[PDB]
Amino acid sequence: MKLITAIVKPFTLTDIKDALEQAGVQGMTVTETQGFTEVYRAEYAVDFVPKVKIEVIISDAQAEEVINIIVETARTGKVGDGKVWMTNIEELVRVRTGERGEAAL
Amino acid sequence: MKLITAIVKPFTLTDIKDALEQAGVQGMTVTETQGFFVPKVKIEVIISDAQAEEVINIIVETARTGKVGDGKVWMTNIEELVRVRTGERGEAAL
Amino acid sequence: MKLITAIVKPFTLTDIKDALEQAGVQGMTVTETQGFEVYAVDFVPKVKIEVIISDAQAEEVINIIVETARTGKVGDGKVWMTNIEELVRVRTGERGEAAL
Amino acid sequence: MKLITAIVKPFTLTDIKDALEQAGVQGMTVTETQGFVDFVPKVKIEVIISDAQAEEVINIIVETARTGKVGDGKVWMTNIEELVRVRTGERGEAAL
Amino acid sequence: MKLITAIVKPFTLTDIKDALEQAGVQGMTVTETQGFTEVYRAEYAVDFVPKVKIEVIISDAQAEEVINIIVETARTGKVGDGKVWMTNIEELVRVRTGERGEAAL
Amino acid sequence: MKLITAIVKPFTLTDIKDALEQAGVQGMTVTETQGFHTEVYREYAVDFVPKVKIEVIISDAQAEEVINIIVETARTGKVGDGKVWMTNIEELVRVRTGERGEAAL
Ligand SMILES: Nc1ncnc2c1ncn2[C@@H]1O[C@H](COP(=O)(O)OP(=O)(O)O)[C@@H](O)[C@H]1O
Ligand SMILES: Nc1ncnc2c1ncn2[C@@H]1O[C@H](COP(=O)(O)O)[C@@H](O)[C@H]1O
Ligand SMILES: *P(=O)(O)OC[C@H]1O[C@@H](n2cnc3c(N)ncnc32)[C@@H](O)[C@@H]1O
Ligand SMILES: *P(=O)(O)OC[C@H]1O[C@@H](n2cnc3c(N)ncnc32)[C@@H](O)[C@@H]1O
Ligand SMILES: *P(=O)(O)OC[C@H]1O[C@@H](n2cnc3c(N)ncnc32)[C@@H](O)[C@@H]1O
Repeated sequence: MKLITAIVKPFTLTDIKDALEQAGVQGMTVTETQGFTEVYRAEYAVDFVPKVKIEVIISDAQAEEVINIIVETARTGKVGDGKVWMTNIEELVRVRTGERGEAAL
Repeated sequence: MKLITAIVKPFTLTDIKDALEQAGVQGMTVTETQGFFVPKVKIEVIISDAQAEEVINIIVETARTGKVGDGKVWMTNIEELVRVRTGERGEAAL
Repeated sequence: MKLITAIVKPFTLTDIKDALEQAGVQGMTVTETQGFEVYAVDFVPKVKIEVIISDAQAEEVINIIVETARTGKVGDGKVWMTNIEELVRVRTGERGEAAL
Repeated sequence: MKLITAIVKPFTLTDIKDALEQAGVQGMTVTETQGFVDFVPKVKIEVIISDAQAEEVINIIVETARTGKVGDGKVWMTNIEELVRVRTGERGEAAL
Repeated sequence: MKLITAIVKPFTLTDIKDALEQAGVQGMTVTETQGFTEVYRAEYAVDFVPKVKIEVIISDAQAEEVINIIVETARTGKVGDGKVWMTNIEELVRVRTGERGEAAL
Repeated sequence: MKLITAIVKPFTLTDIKDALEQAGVQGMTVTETQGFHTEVYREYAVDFVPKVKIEVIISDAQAEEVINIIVETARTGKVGDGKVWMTNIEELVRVRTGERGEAAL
């Protein structure tokens, strides 16, 4: 099992969700986040850029496809398009049923 | 060391916190999120290898309503852990 | 490739950003989060900072964040490392070190 | 027209919404807020209502948000001098 | 002096900001908010509709024009388009200078 | 009764709260909000500036004092220091007791 995490521009969220759903990939968690001076006495960084974090739990066999869908859909060519990364999931449980591993995907 | 992450219904949060505290599990970070809007909370716990499966079972059994939307719980390996205040590492940082 | 995640007090944020930037490390993500009546009342505002980093720089980045986020008082938080199995730059599709 | 604003404990939100719905009042907006390095989460509820119904709406929110302990919050009324429904361009009472 | 408040769909936000700018109106505030069941131990509304609250401080002379710009720019013709309202401002202060009234706009 | 609303830089919040407390003014609600290049994606503003909205319900007799405390504390002299404004409160109720008006302050 893999976790795919993507930090992307907020206005791409709808397009990413639709592209995954047409690939049969449903299930996604979205969190608002920020990437990147003024003195007030300390120093404060003043300008933030809004992003969304998209998290998809996925089978090993579909991990690469999900990455490519998000990359291709989130891309605008301009700078700040963001990053996608993969981490390993060692255990997975569906709360409702208690199914584990593949059965929980 | 393991990271336990759960996406659960917001109204289960206090019950999960209480269930974990009686198991001696202290630290917990809580982030508002949403999924497929439906508001959820992400709960994250850093736990020893020996207690990690117990923590998963506590969260699963306490977050369960039997209805759709109950969420998922997963485990990620932690390769290094440092407690900021002391600089202790590994098991000593837990 | 490594992900460094830290839960720290909100007022350390600029000091951490500057200290990372000083070490040539850019690109951090910041998320508001929190730690800890019948019908929990109090919450403690925290920030989660995440930094994608090469294996060669991972320990240095951990050390910068730990030293920069420390107050000596309870609640200072924790810093941890997870392994990244694939990194992609959205703009180019580049992987690995070319995506840093 | 009146704006009714209330700062209330988050777990009373659905009960207030249902009590207002039974009174025929629809269209509330809900914003996370916090009040008084340690905050207590509250929700701000805002309702736009006719002059004739405004005091009833205050009573519903007060009675449904009350727990009898500290933190129950406050409810207040602001005068609305003009109101427009975006979809139709209706104004005043027709926008309610 | 007036406060104009509007609850509108989030994708109209840039169009509204642009139309206000074209009219020489700047200084809007934007707040994420929600419009509108599961029982647990009791009742809980299950889902929400994302909205944005927009607030603009405006002279009396320009208040109707600003209302009309926001209404025409936020409109889609679909349900959920929101509402725009005006409240009276009894004192306005610019923090930097302490200037009141028209000097604070 | 009056409502004092202030849009100020987030790093001034603690100093404003302490200044209001040492003046005997208790009770405040704080909301995260944003003020305002342009990116096209098919038009989207991207650079947001974080602010906090502070709201204080106050008696008529202390309204001016509260405005001046917030203004003087939130001021840094730089641009973006924000604005403070006053609106009239026609009715006020303390939820816990049902006290009204002055008794609810
Ligand atoms: N594959 C996934 N990846 C990331 N998050 C997920 C995934 N599946 C579910 N979630 C999270 O868990 C919550 C509950 O999911 P689930 O119960 O499967 O949703 P539904 O009620 O639509 O069946 C979702 O709101 C989502 O945030
Ligand atoms: N004077 C005030 N101005 C603004 N908000 C207030 C005021 N008094 C109370 N509140 C809000 O109501 C919440 C509950 O306060 P209380 O009911 O007085 O314990 C606070 O945390 C604030 O969010
Ligand atoms: P477009 O289809 O007009 O917008 C779709 C979604 O994009 C988000 N979003 C709106 N406005 C911004 C801005 N200024 N910056 C980042 N993301 C934005 C959602 O709010 C909107 O529904
Ligand atoms: P119960 O004691 O009422 O739950 C308390 C907590 O539940 C969360 N929550 C409240 N209301 C909702 C709704 N409508 N939807 C999802 N989660 C909810 C917290 O807000 C509250 O503190
Ligand atoms: P200072 O006393 O270091 O911080 C006080 C509070 O100000 C907020 N804040 C922290 N960091 C920022 C930045 N970069 N920009 C705006 N506001 C900031 C709180 O987070 C902090 O506790």
